[PDB]
Order: sequence, then C-alpha cells, then structure tokens
Amino acid sequence: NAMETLSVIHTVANRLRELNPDMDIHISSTDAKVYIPTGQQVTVLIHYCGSVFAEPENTDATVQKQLIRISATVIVPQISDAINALDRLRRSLGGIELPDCDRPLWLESEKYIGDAANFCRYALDMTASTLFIAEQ
Amino acid sequence: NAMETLSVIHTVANRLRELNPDMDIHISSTDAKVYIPTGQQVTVLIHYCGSVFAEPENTDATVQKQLIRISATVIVPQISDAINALDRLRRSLGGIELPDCDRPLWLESEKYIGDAANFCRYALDMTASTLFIAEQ
Amino acid sequence: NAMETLSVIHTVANRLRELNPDMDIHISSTDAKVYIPTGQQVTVLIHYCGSVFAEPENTDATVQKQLIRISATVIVPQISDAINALDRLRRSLGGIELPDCDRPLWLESEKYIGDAANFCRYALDMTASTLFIAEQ
Amino acid sequence: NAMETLSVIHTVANRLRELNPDMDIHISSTDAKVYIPTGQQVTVLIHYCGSVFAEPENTDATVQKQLIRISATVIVPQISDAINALDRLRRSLGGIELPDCDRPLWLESEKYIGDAANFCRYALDMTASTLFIAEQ
Amino acid sequence: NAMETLSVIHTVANRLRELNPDMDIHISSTDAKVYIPTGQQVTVLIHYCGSVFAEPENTDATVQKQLIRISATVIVPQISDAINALDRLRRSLGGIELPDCDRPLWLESEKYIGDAANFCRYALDMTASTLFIAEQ
Amino acid sequence: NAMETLSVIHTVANRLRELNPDMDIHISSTDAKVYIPTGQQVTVLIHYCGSVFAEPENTDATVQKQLIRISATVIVPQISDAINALDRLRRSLGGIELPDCDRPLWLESEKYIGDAANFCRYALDMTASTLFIAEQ
Ligand SMILES: [Ca+2]
Ligand SMILES: [Ca+2]
Ligand SMILES: [Ca+2]
Ligand SMILES: [Ca+2]
Ligand SMILES: [Ca+2]
Ligand SMILES: [Ca+2]
Ligand SMILES: [Ca+2]
Ligand SMILES: [Ca+2]
Ligand SMILES: [Cl-]
Ligand SMILES: [Cl-]
Ligand SMILES: [Cl-]
Ligand SMILES: [Cl-]
Ligand SMILES: [Cl-]
Ligand SMILES: [Cl-]
Repeated sequence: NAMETLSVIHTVANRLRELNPDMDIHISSTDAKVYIPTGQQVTVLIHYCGSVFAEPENTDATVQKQLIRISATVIVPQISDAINALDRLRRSLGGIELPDCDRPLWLESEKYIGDAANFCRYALDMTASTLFIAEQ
Repeated sequence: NAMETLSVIHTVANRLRELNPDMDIHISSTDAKVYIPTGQQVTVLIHYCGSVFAEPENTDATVQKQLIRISATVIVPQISDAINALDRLRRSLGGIELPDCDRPLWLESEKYIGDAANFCRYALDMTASTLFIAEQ
Repeated sequence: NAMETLSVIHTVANRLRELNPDMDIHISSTDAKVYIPTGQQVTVLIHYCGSVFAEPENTDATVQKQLIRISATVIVPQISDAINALDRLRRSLGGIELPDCDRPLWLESEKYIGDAANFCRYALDMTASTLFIAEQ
Repeated sequence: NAMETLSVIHTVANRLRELNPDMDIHISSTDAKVYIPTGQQVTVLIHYCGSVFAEPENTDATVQKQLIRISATVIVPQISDAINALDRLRRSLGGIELPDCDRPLWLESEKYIGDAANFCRYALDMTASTLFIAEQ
Repeated sequence: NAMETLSVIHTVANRLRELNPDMDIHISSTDAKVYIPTGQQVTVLIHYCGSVFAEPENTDATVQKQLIRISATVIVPQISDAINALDRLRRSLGGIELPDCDRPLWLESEKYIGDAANFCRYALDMTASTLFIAEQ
Repeated sequence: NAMETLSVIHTVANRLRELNPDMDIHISSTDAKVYIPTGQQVTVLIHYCGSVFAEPENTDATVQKQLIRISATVIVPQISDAINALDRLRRSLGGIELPDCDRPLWLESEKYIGDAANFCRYALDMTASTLFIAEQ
C-alpha cells in the first residue's frame, strides 16, 4: 500500500495522545509560531513540512525515494514547562513505526520558535521515509 | 518535433482534470502564495517555473539538455483537505508521459507554502526533461 | 577585433526582429520587470546583464576569458501567450553566431520575472563567450 | 538515565551563580537581544537554542547522537564590563561536567549581539553532547 | 616600497582621464548606485571596495598577500551609451601597471547596478595585487 | 596565563595611539557605522567582533583553539583621508604581538562601511589567536 500523508500525521498525533493523555494535540491550519492554545493543558501542534523526492535510481520504472518532514511544536507559558514537554515528545516519538514507511521515525532537530503572546514555543523536527511508486 | 512549453503544462492540467473532476484547475498569473480562490471547490494552480539548460557537450552542434520545472499548488481552507489534495496530485501526475520530453514526469518536492487569507497552500514541484536543438 | 558588447546585443535584437516581424523589440533603460508596453504587439526587452572575467591563464600576456550574460524578456498580457512567446525566442536565438565571440550563443535559463501592471513577464537568459585582450 | 534538558540548563545557571555571586543570572522567555535589566549588576540570560540529531549509524536500533546548543548572554551598560564578564563566563563554564552528557561542556563561539536600550550584549554559545536512545 | 592604496586609485583615475577626455571621472564619497550628475556627459565614479589578506604562508615573517578590489561605475542617461562606455573602461584599464603592485590590473566582472534618477549604471570590478609586509 | 580579551583590545588601541598621536582612538559601544565624531581628528573605533573556538583535538582535556576577531574602523569626512588612515592602521597593526596570544596579529580584510552623516568609513578586520584552557 502507498503511504497516505495524513495517516502518517495522525499516527504521530495519536501516539502522542496515548502516551500523554493530558496534552492537547492538534493538527492545525495555523502556524505554531502564533497559534494560541485554549485549553488548560500543555499544547502540541503537529505539522507536515513537506518532502524531497530523489530521482529514480537508473530504473525503467518511475519509483522515487521520499524523505518526509514533520514537526511537533510545544506551546506553553513557562520556559521550563516547554523544555520538559519537549523531552516528552522525543521520548514518545523517536523510533516509532509509521504506516507504509520503510524505517522508523527519526529525530532531526529541535529549535526555538518564539514566545509570541506569552507562550514559549519549541519545535521537534522529524523525518520519515517511504517509496513513491507511480501508476502504470 | 521541438517541445512546446504550453503543450506540456496543458498535458499536466488535463491529466489532473480528468482524474480529479471536483477540482478547479487554473493556469494563472497570480502567485499561488497569495491567490484567493473564488468559490468553495478545491483549487489547484499549475505554474511553469522555468528551465535550466546544460551546456552543449563538446560537440559541433548546439544541442542542450533542458530541465523543466513545473509546480502544482493546492489552495484550500482546511489543512487536512490540503494534504489529501496533495496526495491526489501526486498519484495523478507522477511518472506520466509528456509530449516531446525525454523521460516521464518526475516528482521533485512537496512544500508548505503558507496560510495567506486563511487558505492552506501546498505545492508539488515537478520536473520534465527535453533536448533543445538549435536551428542550422 | 575586440568584442563590442553593444554589437552583440544588437545581433540578438536584429535576429529577433527578422524572425518575429510582429514583435516589438527594445533595448531599453527600464527594467523588464516594470516596463509597460505602449502597444498591443508582443514585447521583448533585451538587456546586458554583465560579464564575469576569468583570470589570465598565467602567461606573459594579459588575456582573460569573458562570459557575457544577456536576457530577453517577453512582456505580454496573458500567461499562455507569454509562454508561447518564450518558445519563439529560444528557437530564434539558440545557437546563433555572435560577432567577435569564440562560440555560438548558448541558452542558460528561463525564469518567471513577474506580472506587474497586468503584463506577464518571462526571461530567457543566454550566454556568449569571448577573449578579452589587454593593450600593451 | 536519559538526559533532562532543563537539568543541563540548571547546571550551567547554578555553576554561574556560585562562581559569580555579583551576577544576576536568568533563564528567561525574553530574547537576550531586547531584555532590559532591572538593576545595576551584570545580567546573564541562559537559553536553550536547540539540538541536532545525527542519523542512527547503520544500526537496527534507533540510537541518535545529539548535539545541544546553549547560550549565555551578558547584558551590561558599558562594553569594557561586558567583555570582562564574557571572560568570566568562559572561565566558569568551559570544560564543565554536565548531567547525563557523554563529554564536558564545550565552547563554540562568542558574538556581539547589539546595544539595545543602551546595554552592550555579547553571547557565549556552547555545546553539550548526549546519546538519544529510542524506547523499543 | 609599501603600496599606498590612494596611489592605486589615482593611477586608475588618471589613466581613465587620459584615454577618455570626454568622460567625467570622480573619486566620490557618494555611492554610484545613487549619485546624480548634473548634465548628461559620461560620468565615472572610482571607488576602493576593500581588500582580502591571505594568511602568512607559515614562515618566519608576517608577509600577507593582498587582493585589492576597485570599482569603476559608468553613470550615463542612455543604456547604449552606458555599454559603449563600459567597453571603453575595460580597454583603458585591463592590464595596466599599478604602483607597488606585483602584477597588472585584472578585470573581475561587469554588473548592472540600476537606473536611478534616469541614469543607467554599470560597474566594472577589477582586482589588483600586492604584498603586505609587516613592520617590526 | 589566560588570555584577557579587553587587554588584547587595549594593546591594539595603545599601539595605535603610540604610532598615530593625531588620531582619536576609541573603544565605543556605538557601531562604527553610525558613530558621529566631534572634532577634526581622524577617529578610529576598535571593536571586539567575537571568537570561534575549535573542538578539543582528540584529547581528554578541554583545550580549545580560539580565533579572535577585532575591527578597527576609520571615520573621516574625506574619502582620500580615510584611505590614507586605513594605510596607517594596517602599517601600525599588522604582525604586532598580543598578550597571551600564540602568534602575531594578522590582517584579515578591509571593507568599505558607508558614508553616514557625511563621514567616510572603512574598517580593517584582524585576527588574533590564542589557546583556551579550561579549569580543572
Ligand atoms: Ca485527554
Ligand atoms: Ca540516471
Ligand atoms: Ca468539474
Ligand atoms: Ca515589424
Ligand atoms: Ca548575588
Ligand atoms: Ca601621462
Ligand atoms: Ca574633458
Ligand atoms: Ca610602549
Ligand atoms: Cl500528559
Ligand atoms: Cl475530484
Ligand atoms: Cl512575429
Ligand atoms: Cl561576581
Ligand atoms: Cl572620451
Ligand atoms: Cl598621527
């Protein structure tokens, strides 16, 4: 089966909800740099960053290796609470299996996003890998 | 026969239409980053990004390999629909035959473009290849 | 004979006018990104971008390779007419002999310039080569 | 025992306080480029910049090497004093042992950050190192 | 004899005046991107851009190679006259001997600067080389 | 003996004052790009740009090579006076010894800065090198 990008995104979100029942996990249309959490719990936004596709490796078939980029951004008022939450995410997400992916979820980087509206924001960037197989 | 750039983008556009009838496919002058869809349907803007020409290869004839960049950008309110739509562009367009091109259409990258006017925007960037042959 | 830059630009313009009698061809002081055509004919602006000089090949003579960059930008109202216009330039200019240059004209790239003042703009970037020979 | 990022920041801050009792050391949600100190002392803001994770090294297990970036920014009215305090930060933090890290704290770079609100600002960027080990 | 930077600039300026008596040659404090001449004669602004010094060759003496950058910008109302003038500078300056320099003046690049206040502007970038020898 | 950054800045300053008594030499918190001198004397601003520390060279001792960047900026009304003063800086500063540094002062580059407030500005960028040794 081919990968459905949204399913990969939901897998990350659901694993996070299961291991962290007291976190508000969203897949939002709003950028995490500015997003305002409404709940009384630690808030994490899941975002699909994009993909880079490698050329077909000298093959008759249009088959391409795809590297998927996904971010999870913690948004909480205190700096210390944001850093603790960040440790929870990587411990929750590093190495999990993703559907229709050819290897586990890998950690790429963590970065400070900002402090807009008095919420401290830190992002964990991750990568997944899959094979795009063109219709014939 | 020499490649007609407009024919290549019409092929990409026609292919998308036949496979995705509820999509509103445009070849526009406005940048997909700021374009505001009129109406409610899923919107896709097809755009010819340009070409890079390799040097002739130590020969008497002026023959140049040409790499053609084309983008298809989804523009919709909900990000879940944007991602679903991007999956549809990808299986519709990957590996298709293009008139007077050297190889099938190849996928290059997918990227989040933005959320201007509250429309989530995702672009699928693709490449075509042809051989430019100078007149003698 | 030393290469006369304006003569090279003139060769491009003339060639273009002879093969495209209904195009309005200019060597203007105004940037093609902002230029607004006075008529309804397909308009092309020809421009000298600059040169890069290679350092002398370490000989008792100060002789330097020079790579001239030249743009031709089509300025037309509809996006599809712009694309068709680019095709005409490529076919017209690719591989022509330029006066006092070491080789034919080579294509370099095609890029979307923009859509200011209701005119779609595409540029064809080209290169020419000559030997700068310093005086005694 | 996996690393707790906040512990690493606390260790750097505590080390600084103990060796520099006249300094005002914070772990703030405010960027050190703009922060306006409320006092006459030497103010130092500690910040967790982020991390980069190397790929697992051809191993079945998801084990990733983590490089942690941390800054300590001095904020002092006169430059002479900012430079002196910067020297003190080096001497205090360079080569120290950090909890659950696989090597001592390393210095990376120092840079002038600005003079906002008439307080000279220099940052000391440092790196810590640890091994991220995915839960199986 | 140590190189006097101003003497190099003066040599370039004087050489230009002698071979081009109708040009107006200046060494100005104003950037040639914005300078506005009164009148429509060919104006040329000479400017010392800066130098790059190579590390001493790991020998017992602090001896550093110095690559000097100098620009000559033509400021002319009509584009075709700006190009003819640019050809004139290159023929006048390419290969000339400069006081206390270890080699002739070399051309580096030609670049379109802009069309501010209705004057076309092209810069000819050139390099000179000398040997900086440290005192004791 | 550990390297004291302010002391290196002072040595540069003092060396300049001894060889150039009519220059007004400062260590200021104002960026030499906008600083407005009062008086007729040639003004030079000395600034500590920052440092880069190389990793400890495969040793079990935190010892790190430090490359220090320092700028000296000439601020003078006339272009020719600024250029002459730049020559005086380079002749005064190149290759002098610095306290607790492992080699002489090296010139890196010279750059034109700007002409703000009718003062022509040029900077000489230099590097010192030292060895940072961590406390046990
Ligand atoms: Ca819950
Ligand atoms: Ca291949
Ligand atoms: Ca339809
Ligand atoms: Ca005609
Ligand atoms: Ca205290
Ligand atoms: Ca003479
Ligand atoms: Ca005259
Ligand atoms: Ca002395
Ligand atoms: Cl929880
Ligand atoms: Cl559909
Ligand atoms: Cl025509
Ligand atoms: Cl203290
Ligand atoms: Cl003349
Ligand atoms: Cl003096």
